Amino acid sequence: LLRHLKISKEQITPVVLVVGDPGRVDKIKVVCDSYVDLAYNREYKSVECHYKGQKFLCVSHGVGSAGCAVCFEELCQNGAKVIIRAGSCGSLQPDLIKRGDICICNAAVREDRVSHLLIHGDFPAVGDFDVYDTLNKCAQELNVPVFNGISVSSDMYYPNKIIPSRLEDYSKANAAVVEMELATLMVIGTLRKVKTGGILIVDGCPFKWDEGDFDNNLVPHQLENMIKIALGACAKLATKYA
Amino acid sequence: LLRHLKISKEQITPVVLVVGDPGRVDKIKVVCDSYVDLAYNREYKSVECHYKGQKFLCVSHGVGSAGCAVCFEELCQNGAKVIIRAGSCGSLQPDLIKRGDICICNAAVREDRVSHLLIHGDFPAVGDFDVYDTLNKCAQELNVPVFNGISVSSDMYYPNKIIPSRLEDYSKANAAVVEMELATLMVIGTLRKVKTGGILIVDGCPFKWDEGDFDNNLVPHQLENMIKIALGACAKLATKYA
Amino acid sequence: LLRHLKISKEQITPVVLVVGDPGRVDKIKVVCDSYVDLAYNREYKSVECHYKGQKFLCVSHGVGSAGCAVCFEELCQNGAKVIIRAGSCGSLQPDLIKRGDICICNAAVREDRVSHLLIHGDFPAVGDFDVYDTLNKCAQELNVPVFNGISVSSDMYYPNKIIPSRLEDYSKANAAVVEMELATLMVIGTLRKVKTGGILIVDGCPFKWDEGDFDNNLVPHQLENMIKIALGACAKLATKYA
Amino acid sequence: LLRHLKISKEQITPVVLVVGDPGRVDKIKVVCDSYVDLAYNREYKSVECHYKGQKFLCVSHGVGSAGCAVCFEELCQNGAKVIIRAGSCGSLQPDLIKRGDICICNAAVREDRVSHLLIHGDFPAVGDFDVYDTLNKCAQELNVPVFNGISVSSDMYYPNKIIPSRLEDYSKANAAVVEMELATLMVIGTLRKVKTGGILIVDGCPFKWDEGDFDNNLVPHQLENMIKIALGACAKLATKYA
Amino acid sequence: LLRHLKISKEQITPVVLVVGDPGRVDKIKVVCDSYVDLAYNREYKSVECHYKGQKFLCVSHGVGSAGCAVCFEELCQNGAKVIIRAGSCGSLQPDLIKRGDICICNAAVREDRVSHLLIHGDFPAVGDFDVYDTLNKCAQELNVPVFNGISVSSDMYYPNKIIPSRLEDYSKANAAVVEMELATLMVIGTLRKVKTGGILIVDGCPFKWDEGDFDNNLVPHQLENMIKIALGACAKLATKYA
Amino acid sequence: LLRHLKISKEQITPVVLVVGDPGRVDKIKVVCDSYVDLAYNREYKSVECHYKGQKFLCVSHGVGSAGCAVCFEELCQNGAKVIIRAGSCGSLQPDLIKRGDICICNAAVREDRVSHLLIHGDFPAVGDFDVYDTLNKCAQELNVPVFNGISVSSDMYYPNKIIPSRLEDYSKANAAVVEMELATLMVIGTLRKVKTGGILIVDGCPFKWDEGDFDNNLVPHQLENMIKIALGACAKLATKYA
Ligand SMILES: C=C[C@H]1CN2CC[C@H]1C[C@H]2[C@H](O)c1ccnc2ccc(OC)cc12
Ligand SMILES: C=C[C@H]1CN2CC[C@H]1C[C@H]2[C@H](O)c1ccnc2ccc(OC)cc12
Ligand SMILES: C=C[C@H]1CN2CC[C@H]1C[C@H]2[C@H](O)c1ccnc2ccc(OC)cc12
Ligand SMILES: C=C[C@H]1CN2CC[C@H]1C[C@H]2[C@H](O)c1ccnc2ccc(OC)cc12
Ligand SMILES: C=C[C@H]1CN2CC[C@H]1C[C@H]2[C@H](O)c1ccnc2ccc(OC)cc12
Ligand SMILES: C=C[C@H]1CN2CC[C@H]1C[C@H]2[C@H](O)c1ccnc2ccc(OC)cc12
Repeated sequence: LLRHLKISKEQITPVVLVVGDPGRVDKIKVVCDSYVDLAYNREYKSVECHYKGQKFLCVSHGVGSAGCAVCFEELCQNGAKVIIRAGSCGSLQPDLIKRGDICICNAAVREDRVSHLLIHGDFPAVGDFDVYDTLNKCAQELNVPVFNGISVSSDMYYPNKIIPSRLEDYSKANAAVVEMELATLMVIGTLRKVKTGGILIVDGCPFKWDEGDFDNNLVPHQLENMIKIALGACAKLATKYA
Repeated sequence: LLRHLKISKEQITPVVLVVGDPGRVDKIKVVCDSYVDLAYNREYKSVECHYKGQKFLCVSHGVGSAGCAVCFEELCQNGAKVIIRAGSCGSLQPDLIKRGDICICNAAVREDRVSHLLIHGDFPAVGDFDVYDTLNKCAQELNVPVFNGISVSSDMYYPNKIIPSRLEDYSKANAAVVEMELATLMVIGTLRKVKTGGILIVDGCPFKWDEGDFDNNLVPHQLENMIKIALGACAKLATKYA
Repeated sequence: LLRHLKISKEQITPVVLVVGDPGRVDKIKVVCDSYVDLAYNREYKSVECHYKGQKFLCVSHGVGSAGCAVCFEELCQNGAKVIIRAGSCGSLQPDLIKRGDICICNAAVREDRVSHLLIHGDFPAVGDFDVYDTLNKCAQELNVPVFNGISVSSDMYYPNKIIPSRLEDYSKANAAVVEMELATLMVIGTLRKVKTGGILIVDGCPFKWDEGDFDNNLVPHQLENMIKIALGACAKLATKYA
Repeated sequence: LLRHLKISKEQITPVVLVVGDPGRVDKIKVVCDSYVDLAYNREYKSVECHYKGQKFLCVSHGVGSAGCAVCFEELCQNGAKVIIRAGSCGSLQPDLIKRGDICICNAAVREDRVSHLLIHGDFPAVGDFDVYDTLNKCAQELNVPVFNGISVSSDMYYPNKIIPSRLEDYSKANAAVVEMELATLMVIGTLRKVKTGGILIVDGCPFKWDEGDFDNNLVPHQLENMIKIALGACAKLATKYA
Repeated sequence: LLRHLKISKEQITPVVLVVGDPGRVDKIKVVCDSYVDLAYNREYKSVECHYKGQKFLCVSHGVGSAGCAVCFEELCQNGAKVIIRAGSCGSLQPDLIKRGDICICNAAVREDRVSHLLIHGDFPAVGDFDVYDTLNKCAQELNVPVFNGISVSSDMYYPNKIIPSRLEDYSKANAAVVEMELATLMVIGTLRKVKTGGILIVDGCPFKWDEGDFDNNLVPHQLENMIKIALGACAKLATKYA
Repeated sequence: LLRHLKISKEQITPVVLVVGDPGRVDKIKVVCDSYVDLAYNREYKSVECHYKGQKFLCVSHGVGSAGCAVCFEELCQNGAKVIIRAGSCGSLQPDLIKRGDICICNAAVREDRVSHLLIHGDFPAVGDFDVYDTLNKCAQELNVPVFNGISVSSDMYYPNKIIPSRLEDYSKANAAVVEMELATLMVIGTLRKVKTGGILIVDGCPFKWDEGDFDNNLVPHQLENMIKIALGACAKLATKYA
């Protein structure tokens, strides 16, 4: 079995959907055509999903870059060819990107440490074009409007008052949203020859937390739509390996 | 309630025992005199422990620095005065520190990113003396031999072959062991005026993974002893606030 | 007029093709349907191209990031909406990417300085999806095989023997090719809300310069094909603004 | 003889008290039971102290990290097992830590360069627990109140107005005091398997130098008390090797 | 021939005058006693100048550090012993250094990337004394007042509003002027055992661009004087090798 | 009085000769025409020298950058206009620069920390031309051969085996010699509008310490010659202010 995911090597499928919360895996599996529970160790919950005639895993990665890298590395080392992250994020453009909007991301800010322990900082955190295109084409089929943009993947959720957060700089640089894992996924994927992407639902705006605008309200219909897009994309991408 | 731990603010006790695996919380609570299950959200499982006449929380932090910082910040922001981490680690001194040995750590290598987003790199990751002394005195009472030393807290579990891992440098520098969260705990604690410490059980040696010497075997009697020391210390420290 | 390009502000078109060598501008204009010479100052030669019913500039940027940034900034500040770089590059994968092969790049290594004087290093150098897709679809129409991949954009052409070149690290990281300007273009474009891309012809392999495998032979038919793809893409993208 | 200290190798004792000013060595020796003058070269004055039945050296290190490292390295290379620094420092918490207060430090900010030329910045500057405990227990025996905390060891005494001093950041981070050598001592000690500590007398507050609150007044009774604590600790620690 | 300069190796003279603009080479050659056009490739224009009985090349380097390094390396690799840059620059001391003033520079700020890819940042960008002395003595002979000082060689011409430009810091540090290539020249020269210098004409002040005080007016008589000084110096230095 | 030098402000002369060892001040004063002892505090010994009709101070700075900066700042803040350092150094070119050779330095490697706490790393550590010229012209008058070159000013005297020393890199970069203070002097001088220089006697070669080639033998006649050159230069420079 995989060292920490505890799934057997034979159970790794070419396409894998990753999400942060183990609870979310259980909410996703029930919208599929069927599923098989595989393993649950620590924050890493794994389920084989069957959807639109195809088979792909759904696996939880936990909160944050160092914990997710364990997950991503084990998947890449054991046969995953495509990894899509579906997650939540905060808006960095509060005039234009609002609660419940959906972002399909192509690139990310490497505000982690593990990516830098693997490759020099100059190297880009970028997703695969094809995966990105597939996500966007599924959103278009379902008539679900989306945003595209760069995510800031930051290891600091709660800022302090000594070293300024770089969020406002990145907003000024036209980064769309903020989350905690996509850059890490993208860099590990490039290093390991695994295609990656990301789709995110907006939940709040960090620049408006002092007015209670937190990440505490996933708009249920929007969340459903994102999950449909994510599952759709997985199934289409899975067709090529099947 | 706490934003992500989902425990009420009134339920935060002055002493908190933190561990990585939510499963471990359930294995610890049953050795206490009694417990009350509080919350379980994502990888964060919280239980109020009653032991030796005192009351303290036990909370899981997940794998890795960015995820644990969410936990630690919420505890520090909402009344925790003392936080002890009990965890596993890898030996960096394989001639002297073997499987199942126990290390009580006073300081850590800041091979994360969140600590650096809070305070300049020059700042030390150090535990509180008193907590460290309390842990050591509990180990002495129970006649459990221990090691003391510095932990390397690294965000990279799986190294690649491009950028060398710094583990061998840190071994040469006399770091004892390697894990993934203690530096983060220590720096947040200093910033927030919360006393911190760490006790760790050795599980393998990264320098001998090519010969199967992994972190996959917690020596059961040694693990029990460490948990007894950790609970003992918590109860003693809790007496001062009670 | 533009401060250093010396073209009038009214002459900036929404799509601009950029190339390094002022000589190349003169070789490109003659394959268009017609052209108007605009300005030539320093290494910056500007010509208005007419191709497939559309109008776009072709402008030389010179060798290297700091010099090209002057060009790119003036174009972005004065109305350019899309900038495609067509250039030469060296292979970083000599088993697979050979002389005369064509690469359509989506992202780049920021081994410059100007990008870092504009935005933190963690920020990705990424092209626009749409531009990348347009280039690839033009190559497919013309039946011209291409490679896709990340470019290392390095400010050092001639390495010395004291500080190792990072080319081999980036090859190991799966970077495809090496050139000198694309990262700079990409970052300025993101900062300025200008869509960017890159198409490159392989000319040699730096890892085989000790055996004379230099950047001194642009395969003439391959160069023609790349230029056709680049012009094709420009014309298609120009249609949206016209 | 030692290369720069000029003391013979046979004269190095297991415990060594270090101080900045060669003049201070002469003021310390006369409070001991007896002494033997050993060497005086450059700013490095060495005297063998006899106190409470034990024998330990007292050696001056000069002002600043690079000069003190020469001293510390020679002592560590030639048999020193324990090194305590006794020095002066500035308050970083002027509401709570006043002129003449005494701080027993456990850790330090590495705002030097030599420590970084020996080991990566992430590594902590931490003292030995036992030494720290011994100092604190001697202060308690003598009924001398003390502070405990982190020292900022900075190579810049006189700030200029271009690059902000980091003192206010470190004050906000709960650093207690500022001096110039302790981090250097601590890191060399960890690297060389030598136990280290630090005791410091407060002399001024850098944040109030514009109002004349300089380091120009060592409160004589407080200085005596600190020196008594330092000598006491040395003698107790020396007992273990004797 | 030289790889990118396209001049033959036999045509490299011991002294070389370098300038940014290929147009400037043509304006310089006509003030010499005679000249021979050698090559023009990309932005690199080369002419053999005959002046005061001596022979030296004049070669254009283009805008910016990465492009100029190609030029400088090829000259240093193929026999150049002395390289003087004559260029334009911006004032960083607008009270004292005005439009058209002439600066003979001895050292430079390394705000590039190629110098850092060749040697650690701590290493100084410094010119040769002798070259500097020769320039100053030629200015004195011709009765042309000059300034001496440090140049900031920055790869960013157009600053943005996210990361502050360091120009004001360097002004406060007593840097005289700003340009884009001298540091690069100086470091390559030291690495290659080639003597270097720099003479610059002031054209504007970046701190007053918001009031139109741009680099768009080379005072014609002052420019003539600088070029006379530069040619004078070249001829004197050339005498030693002839 | 000066805060730490303890000399009165009225006693600061426009030219100051600085040396590391307080003992050396006493050996220099006796070769002057006469002297007046001024102050001796810590490692800082100050004497007013009278030589060739002029008056200048000689002041000891101690070992290392952070300690010397206190000295240099106080001199620059209180009227010093010219500061020459005379010191010892190690050869980085053992084939060409031998024991007892004399180097007159124009620039330095900033391998300290205080310079970086005052100004960005890109800024050069360079001496004043005039001072350098004066030193060289005094050596020529006295028929004393000298070397000129860049000094590596490093805060680490005793390297360890974890992080490689940069000495060999700097040797390859054509640095001549190694010492511990000149860069610091040069940067403080530029910041404070004080002219600086450096003259150094070679004592050993760090690359040959494993064969006993230490800094433990100042060739007495060569040392005399250097001191004569240094005093000569001071007197000439002092004439301009007198
Ligand atoms: C327990 C942690 C959770 C908190 N937020 C939702 C999912 C988990 C990670 C995080 C997310 O990255 C995110 C969403 C929305 N707004 C955010 C704002 C800031 C941010 O900083 C890293 C992360 C945000
Ligand atoms: C799913 C992750 C787990 C893997 N190891 C056990 C607990 C979790 C974190 C990690 C631990 O830090 C650790 C223990 C033992 N040897 C290790 C060796 C290397 C190491 O690198 C960060 C971490 C080690
Ligand atoms: C005068 C400079 C030219 C030299 N090469 C061709 C175009 C200009 C820039 C460079 C190009 O980036 C490139 C092409 C092919 N192989 C290369 C290998 C190394 C490289 O390093 C920056 C650049 C390469
Ligand atoms: C000649 C130098 C002396 C000056 N101060 C007293 C002892 C020597 C070092 C320094 C000390 O670290 C110190 C004490 C008190 N207040 C300080 C404030 C600032 C500081 O910055 C490094 C050092 C301070
Ligand atoms: C096309 C580029 C040109 C623009 N300026 C004149 C010559 C070329 C380079 C630059 C010069 O370095 C310079 C001169 C005057 N003022 C300047 C102000 C700022 C500056 O920033 C690098 C460069 C300046
Ligand atoms: C107590 C310290 C002394 C030791 N050496 C002589 C004077 C003082 C400083 C040092 C000098 O910088 C120096 C001279 C000769 N060879 C050296 C080799 C290495 C070096 O590293 C900083 C310094 C050297």
